[PDB]
Amino acid sequence: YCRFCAIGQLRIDLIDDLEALKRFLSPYAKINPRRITGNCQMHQRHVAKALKRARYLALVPFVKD
Amino acid sequence: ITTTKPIKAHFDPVADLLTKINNARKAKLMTVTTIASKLKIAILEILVKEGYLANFQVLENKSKTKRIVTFNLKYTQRRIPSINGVKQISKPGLRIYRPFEKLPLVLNGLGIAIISTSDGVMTDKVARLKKIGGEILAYVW
Amino acid sequence: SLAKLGEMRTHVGMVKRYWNPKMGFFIEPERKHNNDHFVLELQRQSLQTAYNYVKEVAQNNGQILFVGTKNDYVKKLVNNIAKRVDVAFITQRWLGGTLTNFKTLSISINKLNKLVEKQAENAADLTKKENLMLSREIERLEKFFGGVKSLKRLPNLLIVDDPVYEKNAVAEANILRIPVVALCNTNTNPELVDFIIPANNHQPQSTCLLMNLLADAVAEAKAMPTMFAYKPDEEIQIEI
Amino acid sequence: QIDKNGIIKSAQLHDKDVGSIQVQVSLLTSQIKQLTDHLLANKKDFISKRGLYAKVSKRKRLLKYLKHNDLEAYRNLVKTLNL
Amino acid sequence: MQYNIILLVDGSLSLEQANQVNEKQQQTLTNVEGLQTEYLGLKELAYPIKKQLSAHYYRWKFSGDNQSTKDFKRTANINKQVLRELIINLEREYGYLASINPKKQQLALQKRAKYDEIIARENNPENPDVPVTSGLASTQPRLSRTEKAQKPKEELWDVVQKMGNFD
Amino acid sequence: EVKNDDLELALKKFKRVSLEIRRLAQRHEYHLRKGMRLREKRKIAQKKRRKFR
RNA sequence: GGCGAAGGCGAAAACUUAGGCCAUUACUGACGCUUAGGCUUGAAAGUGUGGGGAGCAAAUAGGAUUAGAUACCCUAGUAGUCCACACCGUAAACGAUAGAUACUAGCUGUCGGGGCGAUCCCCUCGGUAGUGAAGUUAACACAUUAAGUAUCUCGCCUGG
Repeated sequence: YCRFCAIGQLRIDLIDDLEALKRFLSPYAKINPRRITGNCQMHQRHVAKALKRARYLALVPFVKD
Repeated sequence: ITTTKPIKAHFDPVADLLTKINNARKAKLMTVTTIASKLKIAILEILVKEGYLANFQVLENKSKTKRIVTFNLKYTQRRIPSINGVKQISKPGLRIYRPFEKLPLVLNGLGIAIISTSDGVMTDKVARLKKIGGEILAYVW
Repeated sequence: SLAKLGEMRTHVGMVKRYWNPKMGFFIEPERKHNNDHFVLELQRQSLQTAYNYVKEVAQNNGQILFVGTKNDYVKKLVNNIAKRVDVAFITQRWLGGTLTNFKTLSISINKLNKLVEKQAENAADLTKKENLMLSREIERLEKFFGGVKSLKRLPNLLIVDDPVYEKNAVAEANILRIPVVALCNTNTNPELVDFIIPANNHQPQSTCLLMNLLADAVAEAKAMPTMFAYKPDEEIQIEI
Repeated sequence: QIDKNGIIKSAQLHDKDVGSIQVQVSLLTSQIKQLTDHLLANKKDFISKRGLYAKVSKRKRLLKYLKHNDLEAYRNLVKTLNL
Repeated sequence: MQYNIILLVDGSLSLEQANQVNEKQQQTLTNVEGLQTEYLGLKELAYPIKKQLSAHYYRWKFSGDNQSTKDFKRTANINKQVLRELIINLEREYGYLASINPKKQQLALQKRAKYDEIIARENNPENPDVPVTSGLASTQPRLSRTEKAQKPKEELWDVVQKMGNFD
Repeated sequence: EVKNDDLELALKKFKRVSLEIRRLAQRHEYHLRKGMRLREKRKIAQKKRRKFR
């Protein structure tokens, strides 16, 4: 099942989506592309910015997981 | 009629006029619609007089809020268009004025060459009869 | 009857939106749900006109070719027609040099007749494997030239399962500029037939309808039997 | 910041115009003021001076228009500030 | 442009110390200091920032144009107790339109209907139904009226017809 | 990356994550230009998109 | 996939900022494009100043092949990478397709925008593409994102 642009709230930056990010990014430190979760240009860019900001938040480690 | 969509040009009716005309020429379109001007109405009326045209209507929104002309391309029962070549001779950047002594036919005589001499667009043979010359607008055959 | 609504049935579903828009000239706005429809007034008027045209054409003792090589349906239809008629027919789709020339067909059909005589004669003259080989090769010859053995002049009229499908048939038919009737869908262009009759072929219901109507239009030319030309009642059958 | 619509509505010399030649050239001038304190705040952004040239050429063309087509529509102009 | 300080305190220490550090940080505003405490709870930090694996997240609303963003960022990078000093803003590029605002309930109706307890499941995630009720077609309103129509004949082109009667 | 699964097949699961780490880090071990970096990355991406999917 | 003039742009935060996408009945009213003039950037190499240089590497030193290695191969290192400064001006700066320009089959899309519902399948306009009609090409093929076809301007060539 597609994950964003399929249940997407159109606003994915930091709003209580920590568990989703920990499931969107598997514990093996990889951001999912549009090729699996199916997120659109909008959703994918916002998820990318949010996840790299969480990396710059230590919520998700840069290189560890 | 109801169009509910604008029609655009470059800066003058000649551009989009001939754009759509040649679009019908190559892509084989049944009907065309472009913006309205004196030249188009006059040429459509004169080809009606010479017997060369399908249905054609001038459309206005109120008086100038949109002025357009629509016209079908006339084909036959076997879908052969009556026009066997249409090309403008005068262009906005290329305007040619010829006296009545210099008004030829199309190829040999195959079409009608329309000249605006001194009061409007009218045909070559009677232009020389009236011995008044002017703009040879285009070649249609 | 002819041009009556009782014939046509189950005209739903086409290919998946892979087509050219020329059909839009002669067919109502296509349905975007992959299921393009063909309003039946145009189909019935075209059926009437085509029926009369090919009936007049075949009344002149012209030769007809009943070739349809679809998966199984039009093949079985033309085979049933063939076992019903004396006019030539081909079970399969040919390969080249059929309507663009007769020299290529000449040697093939002459050796077809020669091998027919051989199989009527050769039962102990050769070896067992060679005899089985001759049997299989005469089967191969007959599957492509089952009707060529019954004509010398090329057919003056023909039908096709789908003009796009038999590319060779339409190609060598269009080498010269000749009339033809066929079944056409939303996918193809109207230049593949000189009098278009657009409808469905994906459901077999419409396919057999149009094919039997076309066959029976020329059926009553040489005082020959008919199953669907003027019957007000129709039979619902599936892909055979 | 941008000061586009505020300066348009403030300087609407006609009854209601947000895209008249007057208000459009005022828009362009206000925007070049904003882009000038850009290039003061961001010097290496030369795209801003490129757009500055673009808009000033457009407005001078628009002013030549405002002079030649409507003979006195450029008389009430108080823009295209100090040179 | 209004901004939002996401402020942190050293590890999981006492909340009173967290509030004291929060007030100390909030004493350094330039414009009007109208702000409120929004305790976002204790959230972890997978890797150390200033030797704290977790931090008490606080939210603060303040108003400026560009005054107290870089200053707060730098002075909290220097600040030992503040691990992260996030500056958020209402600049958040997504639709604020009235054709997504009721649909926000529909967004809830996504999750509300992503699960459905029944003997025979009647719902599927992203199942095409075509419930489309209205549309715009992005069309520009314009009418017209015919002015003068001469030679109004458009020839009724016959059906596809070539090389007809055999005779 | 947690690999605490079993006492005998941990390395088998370690193989795939190591392969992913390699394929994301197979370009930082040599000198090269930006053009060939983008070329190889995008070409491999659109080649995997066409064959495996 | 988007944006940006090509030049290019991706750990984040923020700063200012513009272009832009749809719908604007509308806001005006022929300002519409144009290049010689005039106005800016133009990668990187490289030039120079100061720091700074974790790192490696033009030239170079040595080891290897070699007929030799200015080669492939390796250990160092100079500028070379960085920061700011200015210069630098050529590029596969390649639509190998000038700008804008006006519409032109289908087709699967894909993204953004506007009306819709649960995101979705829906219509539309623009951004991202070609299979291919017509048209145009020496052929591939451009082809709805023209090399189709109207309008203007300009630069670029007449075989080596």
